Amino acid sequence: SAMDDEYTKLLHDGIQPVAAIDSNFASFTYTPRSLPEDDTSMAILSMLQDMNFINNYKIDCPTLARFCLMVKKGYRDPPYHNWMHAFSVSHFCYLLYKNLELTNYLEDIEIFALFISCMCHDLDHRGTNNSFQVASKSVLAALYSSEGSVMERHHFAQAIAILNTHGCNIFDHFSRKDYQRMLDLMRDIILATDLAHHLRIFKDLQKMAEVGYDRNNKQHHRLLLCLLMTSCDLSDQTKGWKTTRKIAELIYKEFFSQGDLEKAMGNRPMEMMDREKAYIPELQISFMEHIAMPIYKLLQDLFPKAAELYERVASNREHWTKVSHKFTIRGLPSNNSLDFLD
Ligand SMILES: Cc1nc2ccc(C(=O)N[C@]34C[C@H]5C[C@H](C[C@H](C5)C3)C4)cc2n2c(-c3ccccc3Cl)nnc12
Ligand SMILES: [Mg+2]
Ligand SMILES: [Zn+2]
Repeated sequence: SAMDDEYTKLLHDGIQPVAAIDSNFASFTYTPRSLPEDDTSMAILSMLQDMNFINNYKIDCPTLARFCLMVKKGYRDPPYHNWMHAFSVSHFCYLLYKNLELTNYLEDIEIFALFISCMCHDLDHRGTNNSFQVASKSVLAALYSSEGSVMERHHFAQAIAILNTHGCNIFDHFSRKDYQRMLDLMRDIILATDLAHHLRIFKDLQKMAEVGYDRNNKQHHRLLLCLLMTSCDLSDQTKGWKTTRKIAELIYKEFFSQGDLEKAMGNRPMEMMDREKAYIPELQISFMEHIAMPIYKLLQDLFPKAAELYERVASNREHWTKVSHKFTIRGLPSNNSLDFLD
């Protein structure tokens, strides 16, 4: 069995120092997707160690090793919502910790919950969104459609299922107040990854940024966790052009695959899901203008050291504008043929 041997090394070999992973591993300029997938579970352990969670919370190391592997194995392989996404999201959480002084805003246990939630937040994603669950009358919709955020409720339930798996509950020694607290936080944070939810609370996020963060305000803690989570989720937009280009490719591969299924079901996909109608440059520009840039603007507003993240997203949006003309075919196509018009 592969996993048990991967577990045996991961447990008995020792945890690699984060600097050995990459000299810039803790920089906002580092691209975690550069790390070979076979190195990612070790890197998760390294980050947990470097953030001092393992020591602070006295996490059992066999339990933690099993948990991390179980979480990795809990992702399928659609083009975008796979383990490497969850890993890069978690890595960004680690970046926020190393670069922004979260401990001035958040309790230790909240920061811990944020990171674990990042690892788990898209568990068992099938490459389809919430509307598709209802449209296709999936089992997940049958469970959760009356509450909404179907996929995110499922991700959370899957995280819980992993914790409830023997030898995997990294929290089982917690006091009952802390155990209850961690699971409540995981619920809130994972549910916050539904963009419908972000869009609902965006004005509360603005109000908070405008009046200024109040560490004595429990609502401010909740709101900030939501914003940080979303910041991790979209953090591919904060790297270089190449990262944004590739991730747009993975995203639309996934979207158009869903759209193809919708057409087979006799439904009209959303424009952005329809490979015959979607114009990727304007769609990506819309996403960056209406969703990604405001999120990092808020992040910068709350954390002045996050300024570079916003300017990076803004710059990447500019690049989409600059390359948009390449989506128009000028001259003949590469094969010198107009056959494709037929
Ligand atoms: C690069 C990139 N583009 C993205 C373009 C579009 C959408 C997207 O779901 N847009 C919306 C647009 C309106 C209002 C809501 C609900 C629906 C209608 C669909 C959101 C997401 C995009 N996205 C994400 C991402 C983040 C969280 C969950 C799922 C995903 Cl896919 N991560 N990266 C990207
Ligand atoms: Mg998700
Ligand atoms: Zn995600």
